[PDB]
Amino acid sequence: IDLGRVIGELIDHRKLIISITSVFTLFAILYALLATPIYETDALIQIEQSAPETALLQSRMILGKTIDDLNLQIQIEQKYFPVIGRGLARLMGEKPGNIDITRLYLPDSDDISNNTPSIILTVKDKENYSINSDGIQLNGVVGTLLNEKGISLLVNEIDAKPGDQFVITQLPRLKAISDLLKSFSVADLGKDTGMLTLTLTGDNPKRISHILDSISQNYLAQNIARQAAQDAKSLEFLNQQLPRAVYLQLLNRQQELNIAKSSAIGNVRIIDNAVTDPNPVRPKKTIIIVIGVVLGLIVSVVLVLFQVFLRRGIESPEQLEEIGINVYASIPISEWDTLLAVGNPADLAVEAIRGLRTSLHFAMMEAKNNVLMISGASPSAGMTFISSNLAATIAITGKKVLFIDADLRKGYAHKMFGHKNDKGLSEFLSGQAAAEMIIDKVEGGGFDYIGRGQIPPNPAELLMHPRFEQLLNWASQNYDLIIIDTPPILAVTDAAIIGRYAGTCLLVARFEKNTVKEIDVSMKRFEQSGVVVKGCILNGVVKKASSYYRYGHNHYGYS
Amino acid sequence: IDLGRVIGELIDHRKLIISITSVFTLFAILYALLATPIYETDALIQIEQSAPETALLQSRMILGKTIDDLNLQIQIEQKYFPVIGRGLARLMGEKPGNIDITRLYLPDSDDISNNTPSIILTVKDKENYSINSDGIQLNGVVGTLLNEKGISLLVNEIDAKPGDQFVITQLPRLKAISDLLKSFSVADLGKDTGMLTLTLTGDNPKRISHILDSISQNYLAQNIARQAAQDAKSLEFLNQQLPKVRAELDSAEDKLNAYRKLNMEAKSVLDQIVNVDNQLNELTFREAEVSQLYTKEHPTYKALMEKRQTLQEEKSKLNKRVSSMPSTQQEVLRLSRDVESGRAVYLQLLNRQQELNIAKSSAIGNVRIIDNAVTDPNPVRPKKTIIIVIGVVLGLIVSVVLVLFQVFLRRGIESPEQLEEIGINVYASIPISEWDTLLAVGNPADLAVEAIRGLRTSLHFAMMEAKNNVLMISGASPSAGMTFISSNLAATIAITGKKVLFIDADLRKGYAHKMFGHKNDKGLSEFLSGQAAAEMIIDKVEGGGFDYIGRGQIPPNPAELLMHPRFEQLLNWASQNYDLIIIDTPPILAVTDAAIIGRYAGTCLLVARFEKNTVKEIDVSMKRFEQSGVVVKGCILNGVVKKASSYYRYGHNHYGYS
Ligand SMILES: Nc1ncnc2c1ncn2[C@@H]1O[C@H](COP(=O)(O)OP(=O)(O)O)[C@@H](O)[C@H]1O
Ligand SMILES: Nc1ncnc2c1ncn2[C@@H]1O[C@H](COP(=O)(O)OP(=O)(O)O)[C@@H](O)[C@H]1O
Ligand SMILES: [Mg+2]
Ligand SMILES: [Mg+2]
Repeated sequence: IDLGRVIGELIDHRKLIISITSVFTLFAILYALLATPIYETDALIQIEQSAPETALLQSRMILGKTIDDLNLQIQIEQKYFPVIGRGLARLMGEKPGNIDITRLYLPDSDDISNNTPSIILTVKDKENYSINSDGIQLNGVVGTLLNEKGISLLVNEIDAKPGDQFVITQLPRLKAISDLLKSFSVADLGKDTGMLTLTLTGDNPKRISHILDSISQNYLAQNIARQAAQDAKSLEFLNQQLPRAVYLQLLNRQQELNIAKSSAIGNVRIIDNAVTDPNPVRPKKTIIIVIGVVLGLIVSVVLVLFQVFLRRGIESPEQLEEIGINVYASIPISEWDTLLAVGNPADLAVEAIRGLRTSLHFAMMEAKNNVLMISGASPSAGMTFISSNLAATIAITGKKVLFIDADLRKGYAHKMFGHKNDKGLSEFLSGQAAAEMIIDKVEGGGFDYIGRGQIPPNPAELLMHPRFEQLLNWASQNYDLIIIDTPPILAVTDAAIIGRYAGTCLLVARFEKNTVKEIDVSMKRFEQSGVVVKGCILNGVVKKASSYYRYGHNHYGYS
Repeated sequence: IDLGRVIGELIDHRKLIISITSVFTLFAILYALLATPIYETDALIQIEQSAPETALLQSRMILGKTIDDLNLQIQIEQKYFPVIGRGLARLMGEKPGNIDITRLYLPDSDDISNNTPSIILTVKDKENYSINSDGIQLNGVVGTLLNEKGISLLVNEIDAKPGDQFVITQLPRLKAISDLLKSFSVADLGKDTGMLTLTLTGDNPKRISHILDSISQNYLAQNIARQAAQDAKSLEFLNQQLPKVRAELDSAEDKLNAYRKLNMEAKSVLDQIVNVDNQLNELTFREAEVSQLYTKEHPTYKALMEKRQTLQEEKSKLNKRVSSMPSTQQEVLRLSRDVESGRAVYLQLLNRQQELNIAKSSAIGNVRIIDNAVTDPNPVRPKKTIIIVIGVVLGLIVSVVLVLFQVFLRRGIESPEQLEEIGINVYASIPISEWDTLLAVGNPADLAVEAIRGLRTSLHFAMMEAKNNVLMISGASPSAGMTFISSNLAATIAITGKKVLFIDADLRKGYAHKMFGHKNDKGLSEFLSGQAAAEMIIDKVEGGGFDYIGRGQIPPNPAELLMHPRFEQLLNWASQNYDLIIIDTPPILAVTDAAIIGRYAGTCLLVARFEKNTVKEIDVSMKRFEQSGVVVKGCILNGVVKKASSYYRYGHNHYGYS
């Protein structure tokens, strides 16, 4: 392998690479435009340590106080049925509706798994709404409280368009604490300084800043409470100790303790209250799209290498000529039940077949007779295509040509020539016909033909009859060329039975399907049975860039 | 080897790989969905160090206090008879029942091995239940205690459906402490700070949180009792009664020694009373501590009074049992009661003194519980996804190593190229025919019969310029295909209008007459042994078109018969009346009949099985033939199957065309 080979393989497989890469980048683009944006807010706290403060911020005490204060155990999600409804709704420019709830109490089913009771609220207008838990429909109004069916509910300031639905859950307090704690982080930023960077990420730009403000204020109040606890305890002790100079001294001490208790500035300071960065931190569109593109490229490349390394078929006549097999032609694909050599005589395939005719006219001299047998290794290789078209192109040069279809199993020559299906080759071989009633005329051809007739039950045993050699000996005296079409040789043995009476034999090898070892096996099986193969004919050739950077063009158009 | 070879081997062995991987992933999935989930709970404590506190929390002192407090030495396990009953019971949605026990005293068998006595409790209803220890059935009621056969038991609040069974064990105190300590861990989380992170894992989400709460509150109560005990008279109290209790213990020991210088019920009631007295003493200490540090209406204090009443009732029943026994028994029982009570109280006072003394040296201020224990509802074990991934990967690697072992241990023939390297002309390759009848007659359009027609065409060219018209088909190993090929080839040569004779010269295990329809009388043997004529041995195949000669009766000297000149006379006579004679023979590596016959055969062909025979085996067979004067013309591969590795090595080499 070298640069030319790999560039050729990439050029040939360009459709696969483009399709796969386009699919992966389309998926990446859809994900990057439908993922819910996640905003981030941060605050700065000053400590006058910072190792225990980090663990005291993230404790259930402070976070639980925040949860209780802000009613964060009532979870409201606007209802979009699919996994992409929310993303497209955001893309279409619709602002997301929201409602405010201050009291919720569900009947607390608390079954084995569903520990979070949930309801669905449908908005009818700016004031009224409907509620359904499990099909139980109720009606409610903003303002007036609801206590029905073991459900207590209060909704205020419904801000949405009618028809919207909201899933409302009262997730348990510990679940709310864990949810908040997962999205809340603290950093030290100096490894020694009293500076703490508080961070909170969430999908609502205002609510996350409110939550972080509440957390910071709760922490500050708690810290000043601990700082003033000692002075408050001392003041309480003095109050319990008060029963004249000692009395005035105790009064002064009590006043000083009052001052210290009230001031109580702790060793904690809020430098920056939380504000939300307006640019979402996730999803990161550029890195997502780059990952998609690169993943598509590497997947396409590995798939191309697998296909290249698993390819076994023939690529050029050089492979066959290495083994010692003379390739007499290379017939390309004709992209145009009719003979090609009559419908479109100016086709490229018919030009290649004319080249084959010219090669044969020199290869078939010094042959024991004028019989040519075209066989092959595998079915659907092009044996009948080549035989019929070659007979057509040899017939127009003013020579008499006979085309015998000795494929007594799946032959369709009579269909492709226009037929009188009676009295084919079989009826002659089995004795129920004469040599003169089997020969017919091609309409747009100029050569005779003998069809297969009716499919016999013993094809290979019929061709062993001496009637076949009698027919060939009679026809060799009335015609200039006889072309016998045969079944494959790796499938049945009819070809090697017929090849005893054929002066010249040629195999047809399909371009990508057959293999060099397969053709070698076919020629060895012919030569083992007493039939000497003159050569091969590659078929179904297509132009490929890798063949250019390895072999060359080997074909042109000239019109 | 290359990519084509390995891909072919993987495609050929795909059934094995898929089956093994499926078994491994099924086992992994069953384990991951049947394993008992393990939850984790944690607590946060503030300490005004923390290196000695970590070690003091995990000491048998604190943990033993918790074990005695929560009665963790009573182990209750619901009974699912198989090792997978629990998992499927949980999956089917059955809530696992539980029972509450506050008093359990088994007779303490205390044998060599079973140091943990156990009983089985079967629930009858919400109120009644049944107990069996060793087949002895008893009936008990929630509420009232049971004191029978030296067994004390108290169950409250049976929450299960009738028919359930529970194994109840009183495992020893050190075993309970070790079990709790194994799953309980303490960390500092800062390596310097005053925060302690307490962690406890277990399979019951509520019980582990309760246990961790008890541990944290016991630590906090220890330190606050320490700070209170500076002016408390308890230290001097114990310092005063300790010599007094020691003197009373010495007096009791001396009295026991003087009286000394074994009834089963006697010692049973004795140790039961000893345990009751220990429980009353430790309960008095616990009541004093709780009343000092808690309120009367607190549920713990009420539970303490309830346990006190229960234990006093048990003691009264024990005294009633004592009063009914002979005086000589109860005298020694009282002696042992005094001695054991004195010893146990002495040890308890030493433990109390040590607890106070260790407390007073504590240098930590007031402890501040920040986070009480809560249980994480998501189990921390088992980790399902990693288990399933490990199962998949293990299955894949096991399948791959078995595939390489099978590939590397393969020695049979793979393609006619292996035979043709050595110089052995392979004349055919007959595939497996998946369809006692001739194949060439029942199913003439079969693939194998097409291959045999190819072989017939090859032979028609190889058998010219042969000294006569006799063909002998032999082989290297038995059950390779000598008779299959010989009989079918005779069938396919007979239909071309030629006269064929088929002689079954396998006088040992031949079955040609069976497969053709037979007149078993007058086979080849009876001709050779002189008791038959050449015309009475020849038969007709029904659906064939050729004659045959069967083996006849099995002779005891087959190899010596074929040397008699009658055989050559028969062949010479038959060669003038027939167009082809096909002789079937036994293998050559097994017997020597083939090489005796092969002298009169113009052409000889070996049959080589596809995967079974080996190239060395066929080489040895041809050399053993040529050593005896028989020139083997060639070989015939048989039983060929299509494999991907052959394609990515050689190619297809066979097709269907119909
Ligand atoms: N170079 C070719 N260009 C276009 N069609 C071809 C070419 N070669 C073969 N074919 C077509 O593909 C089919 C298979 O070829 P055919 O010769 O008829 O089968 P077989 O070789 O088994 O007898 C036919 O329909 C044929 O027309
Ligand atoms: N290509 C084949 N396809 C299916 N069955 C076969 C094939 N070759 C042999 N057999 C069957 O396997 C068995 C062994 O073959 P056989 O010729 O009877 O053994 P031997 O060569 O030792 O006399 C027989 O039952 C035969 O029918
Ligand atoms: Mg054809
Ligand atoms: Mg046999």
